[PDB]
Amino acid sequence: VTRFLGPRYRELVKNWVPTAYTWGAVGAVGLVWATDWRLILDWVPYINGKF
Amino acid sequence: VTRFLGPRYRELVKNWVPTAYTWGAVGAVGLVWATDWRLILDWVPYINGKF
Amino acid sequence: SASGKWLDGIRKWYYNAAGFNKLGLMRDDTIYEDEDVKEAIRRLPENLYNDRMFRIKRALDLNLKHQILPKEQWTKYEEENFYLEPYLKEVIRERKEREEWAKK
Amino acid sequence: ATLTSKLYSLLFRRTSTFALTIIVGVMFFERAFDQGADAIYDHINEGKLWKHIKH
Amino acid sequence: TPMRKTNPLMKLINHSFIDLPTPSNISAWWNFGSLLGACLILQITTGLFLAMHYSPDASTAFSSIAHITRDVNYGWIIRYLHANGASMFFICLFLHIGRGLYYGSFLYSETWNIGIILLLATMATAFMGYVLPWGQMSFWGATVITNLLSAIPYIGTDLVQWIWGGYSVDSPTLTRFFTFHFILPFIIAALATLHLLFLHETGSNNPLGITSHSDKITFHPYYTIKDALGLLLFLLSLMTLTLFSPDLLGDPDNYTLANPLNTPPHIKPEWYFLFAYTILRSVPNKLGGVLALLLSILILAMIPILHMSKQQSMMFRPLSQSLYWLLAADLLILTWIGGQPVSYPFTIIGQVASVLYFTTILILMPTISLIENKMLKW
Amino acid sequence: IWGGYSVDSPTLTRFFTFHFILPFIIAALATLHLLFLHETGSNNPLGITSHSDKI
Amino acid sequence: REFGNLTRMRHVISYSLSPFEQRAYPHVFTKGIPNVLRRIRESFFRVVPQFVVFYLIYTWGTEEFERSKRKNPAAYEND
Amino acid sequence: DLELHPPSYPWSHRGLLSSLDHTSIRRGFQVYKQVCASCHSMDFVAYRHLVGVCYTEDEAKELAAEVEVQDGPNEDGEMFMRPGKLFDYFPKPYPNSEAARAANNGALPPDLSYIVRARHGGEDYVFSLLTGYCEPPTGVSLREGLYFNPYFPGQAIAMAPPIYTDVLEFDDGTPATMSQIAKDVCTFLRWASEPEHDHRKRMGLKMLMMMALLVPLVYTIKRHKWSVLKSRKLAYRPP
Amino acid sequence: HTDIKVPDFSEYRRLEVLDSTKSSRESSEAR
Amino acid sequence: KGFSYLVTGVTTVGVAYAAKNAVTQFVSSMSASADVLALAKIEIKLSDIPEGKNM
Ligand code: HEC
Ligand code: HEM
Ligand code: HEM
Ligand code: HEM
Repeated sequence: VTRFLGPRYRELVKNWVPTAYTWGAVGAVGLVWATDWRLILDWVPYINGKF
Repeated sequence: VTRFLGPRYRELVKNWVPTAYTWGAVGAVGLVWATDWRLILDWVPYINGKF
Repeated sequence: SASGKWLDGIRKWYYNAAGFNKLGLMRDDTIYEDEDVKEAIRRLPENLYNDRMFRIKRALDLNLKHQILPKEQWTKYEEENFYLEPYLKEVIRERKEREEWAKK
Repeated sequence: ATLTSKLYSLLFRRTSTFALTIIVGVMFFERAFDQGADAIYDHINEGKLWKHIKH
Repeated sequence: TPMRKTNPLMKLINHSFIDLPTPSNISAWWNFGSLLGACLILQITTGLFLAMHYSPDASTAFSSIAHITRDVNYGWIIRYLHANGASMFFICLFLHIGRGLYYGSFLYSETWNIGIILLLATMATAFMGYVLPWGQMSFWGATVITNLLSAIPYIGTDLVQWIWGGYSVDSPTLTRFFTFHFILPFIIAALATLHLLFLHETGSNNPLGITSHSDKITFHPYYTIKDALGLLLFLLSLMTLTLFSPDLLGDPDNYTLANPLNTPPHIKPEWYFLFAYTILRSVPNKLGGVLALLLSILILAMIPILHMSKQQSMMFRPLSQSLYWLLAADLLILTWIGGQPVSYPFTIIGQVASVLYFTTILILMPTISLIENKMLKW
Repeated sequence: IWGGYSVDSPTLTRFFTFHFILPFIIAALATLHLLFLHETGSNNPLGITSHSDKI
Repeated sequence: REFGNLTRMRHVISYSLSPFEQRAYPHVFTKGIPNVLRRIRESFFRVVPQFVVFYLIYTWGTEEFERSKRKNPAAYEND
Repeated sequence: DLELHPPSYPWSHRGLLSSLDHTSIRRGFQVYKQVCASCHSMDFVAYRHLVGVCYTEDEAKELAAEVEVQDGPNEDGEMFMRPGKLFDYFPKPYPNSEAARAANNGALPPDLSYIVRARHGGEDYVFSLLTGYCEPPTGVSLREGLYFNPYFPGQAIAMAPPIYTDVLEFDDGTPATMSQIAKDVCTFLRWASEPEHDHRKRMGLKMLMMMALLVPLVYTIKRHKWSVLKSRKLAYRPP
Repeated sequence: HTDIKVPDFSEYRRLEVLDSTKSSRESSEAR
Repeated sequence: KGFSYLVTGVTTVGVAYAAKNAVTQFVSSMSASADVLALAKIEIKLSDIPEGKNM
């Protein structure tokens, strides 16, 4: 952990933050789609077939 | 099979015949004992008692 | 009692309590062999490397037969030599230098 | 000439003969050990086991 | 070249078993991997023969077990071997984990993680198998353990009911558990094959905790007979358990047909779960207790990261040795209290024991390791 | 095999257990199948060694 | 990973005897029993005390649980 | 207050190689027929299981034929009564649990097929339960349908004292003392719980002898194989 | 190369028959 | 490359749809059956007076 405390690792994290956010969105939307949560799938304009 | 048709193969078979007979006896007695074959175990002395 | 040499006394007690004396092993023979220790061993002079191999092999042989080296042949705390410490310190220092360069 | 040496020279030299001796010994030992264990257990519980009551 | 080096199957067998370089100084504690394999084989065979007569229905499971023990010829011995063999499996598993912890064998990180997965699979397998008899203990322990998953904040009840196959433990739950109990041991065997595969990359460790490349030995002419002797001793202990004290480790409550209405006064899981049971009783919060149990099992994953000592083995670390034996005594305390009911002394001693169990392997062990490192001037 | 004098519940339960166990034995035997195939590699329709055009 | 190339050892000579030449139980009483005794002596003072503490805790807990359920003279004496 | 701990009685079969006294098993089965069978059931014990333990096959058939049982539907789809065969299980006193509760003041008499193994203390408990039926202590009260029994966990059991001296006449002719009756019943219940008791003891003795033969031999084999390493001496000869 | 003599193993050797008429082959056969 | 990636993406979309349908069907099969579900809320208890204790 001590070796990772440096400017280069901060730059690396800044570079990979968009990728991490995109993968987190992928995981979240995939979970919502797979489980049909409907807590969240009610807000979406379409996909309101859960009457 | 043609290659095996030679005098020294016959000599080898003669050499290994006692081994084959001993292993056949081992297998036969093991089969008789494991299954407790009454038909054959009715002749061996001291075992006939167990029926 | 606590007047400095008390620390040396407790260190001697711990050294005797640890059983690698009974197998004729030096303290640097007991160190876990990770990458740094592997390279430090590789950097040892051939005579030191050979002495270490026998001391360890003899210890393994004694442990296999659940026996113990005679009390006379036990490694002595005062007599012990830390042959691997300089090489291990050098390897660790080089690794830390590389890591510090990397983080920069 | 010890008995063990004679047995080794006669039966133990060839491993197939060793296995044959092992199997024959297995048969006889099974019979004798089973008989002895049954006798011991019956003697310990002579008055309890049904076999005697049946008579 | 011998046949071992020609046929690929013979290649694998010779490389991994016949001619595997293993340390010569290996002690009896390394004999428990072969013992665990033998336990797995025995459990598979015995459970197969048991299931040949077992009907997994809530209305017929108890009657089927009674038919197995009374009517099936040599059915009692098979069932007893399966029960006491599960008990011996957990004994050997605990001793294997203890050896791995003591001799720094956890440094094989991948092997350690595969072993943790194996332990979890075996715990689940044994739990469902104990549910299978459908006795009072089986039914109520199953209900408790399955309701443990209701602690999950959002999907708690849905998950529990999905596992149940209904609104409460009943025949669909029993059939689910029977099928899972059948499948799981083969998965355990595959995980054990991965265990051995990851172990072979580095090779077995030795009590000294020092590389033994100098004194490696072939396995066939030495450890084969040493393991055979170990298997003979294990079979002797198992046959003593199944032939003289068949109900020594059992609870005289699985012989009453499970009624979902009345609950026995002293409901406890099988002994190898008792420590875990105590953990649940230790934490006043339900979710806190569930999390504490999960940590109690999964802290083995955090053990390698807490290794702060310069020596792999503990035989040269007297202070860590005393701490390890204190941890073992603490585990015995946890098991004993899990056996005992909830009252004034047992609850407080169990809470203290749980706290000590968590602190020793999370705080005391690294501090003692650092102190020993300082005491050795390096 | 029947578990009695005719096919009945004993036979069905035995068959169920064998049917449960056997596919995993088939999977292990298929792993052996692939292991023995690996030594020489797959064959091609032409029937000629394809070491020149491996992929 | 085969036995051919594992490590480099130099001029380490070992003498071994055939299993049939030697006896399976040498030094049973001259060395074996004293060796087992010294091993037990070494491990005793590091293993036993923890289990002695466990036994003390077990006995005290059982006795206290027994005492807790056999009490209350004064609880009915005031009546 | 937690129930009294039953005192370990010196049962004849409690030994490592001891066996159940089959005369006692027969007497206990007789008491089960006379007294227990009125209200307690044995669903897992047939009129066989007795051919090899106490009664002969013909004697077991004669015993089974005494009680008639319902048989499968004949022509017209009607169930009828049958004299009773070996494969029939022991008669069930009540058609269902509800009838048992109605006939026993709301209490269900447990199945006795596993009662010894189903209770802590085993047969030792059951005997005590049949033995101790003291009057209620000063300061305790209970309903009419319940009787005080110190060994029962609630101290208030719904079973009236089922056995007493001369309640039944033993075929053997031993004095039908309530203590003797209770001991015989407990022996029979232990046999019902563990019909493999004698066979288990016999196999245990055989395997004990087998291990006594094998363990020293296998240990000697291991020592013989390992002696080469255990006795090998190594020397270090640097140049 | 010449100072390398096997250390004494007599304490581990079996109690070989002292009859001295039993040939080495016969003693090996017995063991 | 965009056209090729579009083909791959539509294929993956179809595969994901089919996979979710299959997984949900199997998981729901593991859920409560129709017969168990029926006898869940329909049943209504009709309780009498059981003295003055817990029944
Ligand atoms: C109806 C008359 C009656 C007869 C006669 C009778 N029992 Fe019981 N028995 C009961 C009832 C009712 C219970 C359960 C009472 C309760 O649970 O409150 C019971 C309980 C028991 C118990 C203890 C169960 C427990 O939960 O502790 C045993 C053991 C037992 N019976 C066996 C016997 C034996 C042995 C006899 C000897 C002939 C016998 N029974 C005769 C009615 C009877
Ligand atoms: C069914 C369960 C298991 C099986 C079949 C199994 C099998 C084996 C076997 C055969 C070995 C060979 C070495 C030896 O016997 O000691 C071994 C080693 C090992 N096992 Fe397991 N094991 C199981 C469970 C576990 C568990 C629960 C853990 C840890 C929590 C674990 C961790 C290890 C480790 C670290 C080693 C390395 C041995 C060494 O360092 O020499 N295993 N296992
Ligand atoms: C990982 C190894 C296994 C363990 C630890 C295990 C454990 C258990 C346990 C503890 C029981 C309850 C025993 C009792 O209280 O009576 C049980 C029962 C059972 N097990 Fe297993 N088991 C294993 C493997 C298997 C396998 C492979 C099968 C295959 C069919 C199986 C089938 C059964 C059956 C049918 C029962 C119910 C009969 C009985 O209760 O004895 N088990 N198991
Ligand atoms: C569960 C049954 C089986 C499984 C899972 C299985 C699996 C496989 C697989 C994956 C291959 C790779 C090459 C290919 O896919 O064509 C293969 C090849 C082969 N299989 Fe099987 N197989 C099975 C049954 C059989 C049977 C019944 C036979 C013969 C009677 C057989 C003989 C062969 C042979 C000769 C090859 C060599 C192919 C080549 O040289 O290109 N297999 N098997």
